[PDB]
Amino acid sequence: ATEFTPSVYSLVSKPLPSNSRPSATLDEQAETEDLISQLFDLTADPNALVSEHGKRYSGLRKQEHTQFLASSFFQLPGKFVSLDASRPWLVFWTVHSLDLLGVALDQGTKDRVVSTLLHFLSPKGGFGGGPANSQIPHLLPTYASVCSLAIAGNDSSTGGWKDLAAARQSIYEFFMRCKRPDGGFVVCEGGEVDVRGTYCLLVVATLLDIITPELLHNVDKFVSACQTYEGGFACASFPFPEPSCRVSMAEAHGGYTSCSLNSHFLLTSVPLPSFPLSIDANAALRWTVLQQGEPIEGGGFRGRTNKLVDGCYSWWVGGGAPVAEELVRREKSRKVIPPIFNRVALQEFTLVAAQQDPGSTGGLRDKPGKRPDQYHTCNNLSGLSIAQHKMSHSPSTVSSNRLKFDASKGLPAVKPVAPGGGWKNEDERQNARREIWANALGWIEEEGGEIIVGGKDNRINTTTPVFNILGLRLKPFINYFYCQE
Amino acid sequence: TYIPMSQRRSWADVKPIMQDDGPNPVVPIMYSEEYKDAMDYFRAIAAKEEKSERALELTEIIVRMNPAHYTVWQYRFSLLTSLNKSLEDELRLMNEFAVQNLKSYQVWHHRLLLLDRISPQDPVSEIEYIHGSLLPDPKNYHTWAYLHWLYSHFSTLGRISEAQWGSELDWCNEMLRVDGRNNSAWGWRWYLRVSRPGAETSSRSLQDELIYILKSIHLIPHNVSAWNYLRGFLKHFSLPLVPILPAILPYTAFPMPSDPLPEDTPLPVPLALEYLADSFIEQNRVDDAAKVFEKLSSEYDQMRAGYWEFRRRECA
Ligand SMILES: OC[C@@H]1O[C@@](CO)(O[C@H]2O[C@H](CO)[C@@H](O)[C@@H](O)[C@@H]2O)[C@@H](O)[C@@H]1O
Ligand SMILES: OC[C@@H]1O[C@@](CO)(O[C@H]2O[C@H](CO)[C@@H](O)[C@@H](O)[C@@H]2O)[C@@H](O)[C@H]1O
Ligand SMILES: OC[C@@H]1O[C@@](CO)(O[C@H]2O[C@H](CO)[C@@H](O)[C@H](O)C2O)[C@@H](O)[C@H]1O
Ligand SMILES: O=S(=O)(O)C[C@@H](O)CNC1CCCCC1
Ligand SMILES: O=S(=O)(O)C[C@@H](O)CNC1CCCCC1
Ligand SMILES: O=S(=O)(O)C[C@H](O)CNC1CCCCC1
Ligand SMILES: [Zn+2]
Repeated sequence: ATEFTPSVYSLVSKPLPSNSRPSATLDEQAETEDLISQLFDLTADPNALVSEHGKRYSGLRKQEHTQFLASSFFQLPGKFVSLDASRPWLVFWTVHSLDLLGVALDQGTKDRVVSTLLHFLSPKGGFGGGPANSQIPHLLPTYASVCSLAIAGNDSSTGGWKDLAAARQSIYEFFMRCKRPDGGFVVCEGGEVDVRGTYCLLVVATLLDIITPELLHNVDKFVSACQTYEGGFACASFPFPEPSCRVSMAEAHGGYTSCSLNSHFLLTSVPLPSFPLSIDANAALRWTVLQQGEPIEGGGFRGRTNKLVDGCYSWWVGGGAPVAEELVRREKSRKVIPPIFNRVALQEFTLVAAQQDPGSTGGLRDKPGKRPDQYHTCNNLSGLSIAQHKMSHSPSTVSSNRLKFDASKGLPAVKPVAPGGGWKNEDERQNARREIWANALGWIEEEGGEIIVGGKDNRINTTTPVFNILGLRLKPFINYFYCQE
Repeated sequence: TYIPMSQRRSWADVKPIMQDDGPNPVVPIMYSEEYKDAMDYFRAIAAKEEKSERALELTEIIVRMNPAHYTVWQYRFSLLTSLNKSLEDELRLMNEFAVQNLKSYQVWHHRLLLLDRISPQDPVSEIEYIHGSLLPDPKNYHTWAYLHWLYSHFSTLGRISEAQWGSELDWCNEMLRVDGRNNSAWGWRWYLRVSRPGAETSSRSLQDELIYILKSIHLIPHNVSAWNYLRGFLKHFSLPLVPILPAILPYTAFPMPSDPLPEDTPLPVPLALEYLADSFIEQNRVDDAAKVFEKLSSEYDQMRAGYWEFRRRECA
C-alpha cells in the first residue's frame, strides 16, 4: 500500500539546485529547506518501530490541539479585531477541527454556537461576518455558517436547521443579487468577484436544495476560464466584450484551484444540457501533484509554483487531488490503483513540521517559525484527513442513492427571480433534485485504502472532499433539507 | 485620554446601537473602547442610512483600526458617491494607507472601484503605482490580479496604446531578469504575449517566444516556472515537441544549453524527462514513454512515484 508513497526519511534530501543563478526566490527557498529538514532531523521517523533515543516524538498531539482551540473559543484579545469580519470562520475552523480530532462539544456549547451564528443571519438573506445589525451578508461567512450549523446544530427547535429551512428563499435571493451576467458572483454588495464566492455559494445551494437554472447560467464558463496555462486555477476570469473571450486574471493558486475544482464538481451533478463546460482535468491533476514539495521541504504542499510550502495547502491542494482524479477517471471512461500523490509524506509534514512544538500552546501552523492559528489548524487537519483515508466518488453508491430517493418528499421550491428562470417542469426539477442529492452523498471511504502514518493513535476522522465536513455531518444535514431522513 | 462619542456635541443627536450578539456568544472579541464606540455609532449611522461628512469621517476611523471590515468599506464608497467627493483625493488617501502599512484586500478592491468610476483617459499613473507597489513585494497575488484587471478593463475602452503595451513588456522582462523564479511575472508575461486579445501571435512571433523561453531554461534549468510556461505554450498553440527536443535532451542524460552546463545543475531534470516522455507519446512510441515514466517513478522523482506510475500505466 506504501509502494508508491515513499517516506521522506527513506529519500535523499537535497536543496533545490541553484544553477549558479541566485535570486530572491531561491534565498527564501533555501532558508525554508533548512528550517524543515533540521526539524525532520531532530524528530523520530514516525514509521519506525525502534523510536530512537533522544529524538522528538511526532505523534499527533490531540489534547494540545484541543486546548489550543478551547483557549480562543470563548474569548479573543482586542488585537484580533482584524478578524471581526471573519468570526464565522473562527467558528468553522474550530468546530470542524474538533470533529476531525474526535472531541465532542456538549449540547450547551453547541447551542451557543447555533445562537451565535443565527444572529449573523440577516432577514434579507445570507450570513455576514458578524451580527446582522453590524455587518452585511457575504458569501464566505455564509459557507462558514452553514457548515458550522451542519456540525454543531440539529433538527430540534433550538437546533438552527429549522431557521435555515425558513431562510431558503431569502438566501437564494441574496445569491441572485450577487450574480453577474458573465457567470461570476460578487462576494457581497459592492464586493469583489472571485471563484471562492462561487464555491461557497454552490456548496450552500447544494446543501439547501435551492439550485435553479438561472442561478447557474454561465457559472460553468466563469470557473472554466479561471484555468491557467499551468493547469491550476486563478481567482477570477475577465470577460472581453456575449463575451468574445474569457481570460484568467492571475496565477494558478492552491486556494482557487481547490474552489474551482470543487465548484466544477458540484456543477457536474446538475442535469442541464451541454453543462457544465469542461475543464482540463489532466492539467489540473498535473499541477496538483507538482505542488507537493521535495523531501528536503518535508513533502508538504506549496500553493503556487516557486513559492514556499505551507501546511494549509494540505487541504487546498491535497483535498483537490481526489476531485481532479475523479474528473480524469470520468474523461477516460468517456473515450473507452496506486495513490496519485504522496499520502505518506504529507502526513509526515503534518506530524513533524506543522504541529506546534510539544508542551506549549498547541495548534498547527503554516511552517516552522510561524505562530499556529485556527485557520492553519483546521486546514492542516483537513489535509491530513485526505491523506489518511482513501475517499472515492462511487458510481454504485450514487446509483443506490438514486434508487432510494423519494421525490414526493421535499421543501417548497424556491421562487425564481426571473419568470422563466426555474426548471421547465416538476419532473425535470425532481430529476435535478435527485442528481444533486445522490451525487453529494456519493463519496465513500475505500475499503483497505487507509494509511495511518505513525500508528492508529494518529488517526483522525474522514472529511468529505468538495464539502470539507465529516460524512456523518453531511448525510443527516442534506437529508434534512431534501426530506430524505 | 479618549473622548467618548456620547460626550461630543457633534454626535449628541445620534443614539448609539449595541452589537446584537445574542446571549453568551462564542469567539467574542474583547473590542477596545475606541473600536466598540466607533462601531456603536456606525451601527446607528448605517441603520438610519445617513450620508454625511461625519459619517465619512467615522468610516475612515473604523477602517484604520480594521482594514478588513468589508461592510464599512461598502458604506464608505456609498458615502463617496452620495456626497460627490473627490475620488482623486480618496486615491491619494489609499496611497497614504499603504505607506502607513494599513493594507488588506479591501483597500485594493476600493482602488478598483475608484478607478472604474474615475475612468481616466490614461491609466498610466495607476499602472506606475502598481509597479512601484510590486517592487518590494513582487509576488503579491492580488496586486498582480489588480494589474490584470486594470489593463483588461481599460483596454476594452481602447485606452491602452501600443507604446503602453510595449513598455509593459519591457517592465515584465526586467521583473523576470531580476528574478527568473518569479512565477507571478511569468503569468503576466503569458497575459502580455499569449492570452490578451491584442497579443501579437503571428508565426514569427511564436518563434521569438520559443527563443525567450528556451533562453530562460538554459539560464535556470531547474526553473519549474520556465518548464510550465514552455509546456503551456506548446499545448496552447498545438505545437509539436519533437522539433524542440534537441534543446531539452541534454537535461535528460533554437537556443542550445551552454557547454559546459552551469555549475550546480544535477541531471536529470524531472520536467525535462516529462518532456522526453511526452515527445515519445507524440511519436506513438508508448513503450519508450512508459520506460521514462517508470524511471521518474522509481528513481528520478520519487516523491511523485504514484503519479508517474499512473502515467506509465496509461501507455502499457
Ligand atoms: O542529484 C540528483 C538526484 O538526486 C535525486 C535522488 O536520488 O533527487 C534528490 O536530489 C534532487 C536535487 O538534486 C532533488 O530535487 C531532491 O528532491 C531529491 O530527492 C534524484 O532525483 C537524482 O538523480
Ligand atoms: O499500512 C496500513 C497501516 O498499518 C499501520 C498499523 O496497523 O501502521 C503501520 O504502517 C504505517 C504506514 O506505513 C507506518 O507509519 C507504521 O509505522 C505502522 O505501524 C496503520 O496504522 C495503518 O493505517
Ligand atoms: O452602502 C449604503 C447603502 O446600501 C444600500 C443599498 O445600496 O443599502 C444597503 O446597505 C445597508 C447599510 O449597510 C444594509 O442594510 C444593507 O445590506 C443594504 O440593503 C443603500 O440603502 C445605501 O444606503
Ligand atoms: O497527546 S498530547 O500531547 O496532546 C497530551 C499531553 O502531552 C499530556 N501529557 C501528560 C503529561 C503528564 C502525564 C500524563 C500525560
Ligand atoms: O498502530 S497500532 O494501533 O498498532 C499502535 C499504536 O497506536 C501506538 N500508539 C502509541 C502508543 C503508546 C504511546 C504513543 C502512541
Ligand atoms: O438587511 S435587513 O433588512 O435584513 C436588516 C438590516 O437592515 C441590517 N442592516 C445593517 C445596518 C447596520 C450595518 C450592517 C447592516
Ligand atoms: Zn497558510
